[PDB]
Amino acid sequence: LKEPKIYTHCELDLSFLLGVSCAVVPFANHDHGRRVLYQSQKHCQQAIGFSSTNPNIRCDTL
Amino acid sequence: ACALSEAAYSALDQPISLLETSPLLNLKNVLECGSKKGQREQTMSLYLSEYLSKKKHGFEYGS
Amino acid sequence: IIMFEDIFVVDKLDPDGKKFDKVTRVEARSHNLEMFMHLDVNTEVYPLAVGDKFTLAMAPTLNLDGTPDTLADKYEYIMHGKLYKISEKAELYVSFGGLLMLLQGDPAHISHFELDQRLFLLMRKL
Amino acid sequence: LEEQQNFPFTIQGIVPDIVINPHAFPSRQTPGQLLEAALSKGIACPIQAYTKLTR
Amino acid sequence: RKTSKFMTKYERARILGTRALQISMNAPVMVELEGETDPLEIAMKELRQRKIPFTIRRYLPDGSFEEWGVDELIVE
Amino acid sequence: PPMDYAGSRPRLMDHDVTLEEIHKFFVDYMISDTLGVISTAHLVHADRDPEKARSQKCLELANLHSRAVDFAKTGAPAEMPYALKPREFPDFLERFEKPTYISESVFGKLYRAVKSSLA
Amino acid sequence: LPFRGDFDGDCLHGYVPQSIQAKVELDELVALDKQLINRQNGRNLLSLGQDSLTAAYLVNVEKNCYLNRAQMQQLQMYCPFQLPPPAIIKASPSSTEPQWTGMQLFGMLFPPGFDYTYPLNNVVVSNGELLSFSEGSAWLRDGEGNFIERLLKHDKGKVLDIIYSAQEMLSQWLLMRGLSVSLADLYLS
Amino acid sequence: ATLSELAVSAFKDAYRDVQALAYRYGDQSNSFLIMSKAGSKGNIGKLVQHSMCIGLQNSAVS
RNA sequence: CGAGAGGUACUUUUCUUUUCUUUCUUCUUCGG
Ligand SMILES: [Mg+2]
Repeated sequence: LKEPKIYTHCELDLSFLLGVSCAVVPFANHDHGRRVLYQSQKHCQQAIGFSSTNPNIRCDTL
Repeated sequence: ACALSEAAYSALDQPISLLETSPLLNLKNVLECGSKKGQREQTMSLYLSEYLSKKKHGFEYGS
Repeated sequence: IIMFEDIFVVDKLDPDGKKFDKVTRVEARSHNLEMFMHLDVNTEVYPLAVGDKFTLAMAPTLNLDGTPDTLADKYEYIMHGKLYKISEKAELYVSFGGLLMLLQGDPAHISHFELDQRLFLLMRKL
Repeated sequence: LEEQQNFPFTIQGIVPDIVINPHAFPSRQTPGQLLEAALSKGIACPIQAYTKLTR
Repeated sequence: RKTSKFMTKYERARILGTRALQISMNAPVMVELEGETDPLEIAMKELRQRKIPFTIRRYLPDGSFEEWGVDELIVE
Repeated sequence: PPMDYAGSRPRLMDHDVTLEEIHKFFVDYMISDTLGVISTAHLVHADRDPEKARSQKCLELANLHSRAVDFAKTGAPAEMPYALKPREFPDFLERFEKPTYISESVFGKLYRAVKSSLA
Repeated sequence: LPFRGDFDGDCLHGYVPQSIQAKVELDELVALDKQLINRQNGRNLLSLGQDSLTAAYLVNVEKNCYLNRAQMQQLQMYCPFQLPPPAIIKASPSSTEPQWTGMQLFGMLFPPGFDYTYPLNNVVVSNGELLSFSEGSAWLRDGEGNFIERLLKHDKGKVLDIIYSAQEMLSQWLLMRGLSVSLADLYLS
Repeated sequence: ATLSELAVSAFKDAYRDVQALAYRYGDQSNSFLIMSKAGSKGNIGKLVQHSMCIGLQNSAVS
């Protein structure tokens, strides 16, 4: 943006063109396109992590 | 039949280009070739004679 | 005991480098016998430049008092291998457990070597 | 599940936690996991000025 | 009895399976066993020593058959 | 068995000669004229190569010679290719500038037989 | 490779036979000792994996990483056959111990009556001794003239423990060496 | 469709000399070159996309 | 007991020597 003033528009960041599960993956343009599609879709929903800050008002199956 | 089906599962199911086809579809069209109808294509393949090679570049001129 | 003794001098290296971390197939033409030689020498352990001379002995034993399987300790590059091909301007084909040798010379200098025999390789850089 | 005494240990005494095969890298074509590891290593080791660091 | 002169593996695996079921049902072994309790180890020795009274009715596709013997056949 | 005898196809124009195409044919006869190298390359490729005058490098040169001697008749050049020049001359030549080599054929023996006579 | 799967979460279900007539004919026609020839192309069914293939390539193409006596006698504990001659008496004027080449370590898996010849990689085996090899592949992989197919054509009675001993000894040697992927392999300069 | 079919094959044989640069610049102790020459996992086409350039990217669908 | 959903599950599965050509401007051959 700095040297040519022929644009009249600019983006905030180039990494904001992806989803919330894909823009948090580091080096996402370095990996293969088939391998980031696994992590951003299937491996992000099956990864055990945080559940809830209140497990007393939650009676979910699992 | 097992030796053909094992080559049928371990084959590329994606076409190479728009003119050619996949190696799986090429095996399917060869194995299922007794449909006795379809698409009215009827591709032929003609050859050249032996006496056309007596001239300089005779095969290219004949073809 | 020794059936071959000559004074070799090298002329060519196959990688022709310093720190290739591989084996180097040398090319050594000999004086007063007109004999060519191929040999894989570990340069990183036993250094060999291009231009230096070295002797070479080839004895089937080492203890120099008979007993075919006190020792010869006047050399620095003692190896051991087998001769598997005498397919001849004769030429030998000796493999020292993976390192190949090709002793190609006149047919009268190399005639006492039999087939599928165990022989050593003695070398010293003068 | 290997014991701690059988792992290849670093000179600082740091044993690895999860050992993966090198053969999974040329087939799956995943570079950037090694880059993430080299970045997170350089973050966590001390410098013998921690500001202006590539985080 | 002029078909193959050699015992196939498919008939051998059935002869041994019949002999193991016979020995497992407390039958007298025709071969002298020397320190063995598995019926398959007795059945393989009986097959290799040719001391078993079985006959193979090798059926033909035309409708007839050729009744063979185990001792007439050979095992490699 | 003999070789072929029919040459290249003739080139017929759709108009008459305007006395400039003869000038172009005379000037372009100097270039693309490899008639001086075919008989030399055949004589060296028969000396250096066994089964002489029957290998493929002799048959292509024998075809190129028959195509090059018709260059005055029809307008088809020879086009001597690369990887066919010998780059080494035998003993029975007067080329004392090229890196020559001792000929082992009958031509080297006939060249040495006159040096044995003029001694 | 017969199962055409990997350790990936991929399940593998088994069937337990109950009668003895199904148990006798199970290890006589269906077991791995009977499924030695690949029925599709006539070659061998089992071959080397990836770690064993890489450690068999690296033990043959290096030819400069020599082993001593204490490493050779440690690696011989997984090999079925005996110890060869050392073939390196002195590699240096300061060498105080006989060393062992890499191709003599791979030659301890072959029987003494085994002969093998691959002309594309200059592989010459004579009297159970790997004598020559120079910058070649596909003689250790699956092919028409690999050494596993010739070992199956040789005896076909004691090859299932030769492949197991090779997978043990090459995994010990590759652990003694160490295979890794760093950023210098990605940089390629 | 035919001009792309005669150009994919014209790129894939001229890329064989571009793929031949991993043996000049790469060392003999490279793990990808070892795993590609051994035939265990991968080839030189994976190493070229890893290090130098991805190359031709085309699809067979219109 | 049937329907609807999401999930595990085909991973590279066939690129070939990595040594292939630029040191170029060089006698046409026979007989009058
Ligand atoms: Mg899996």
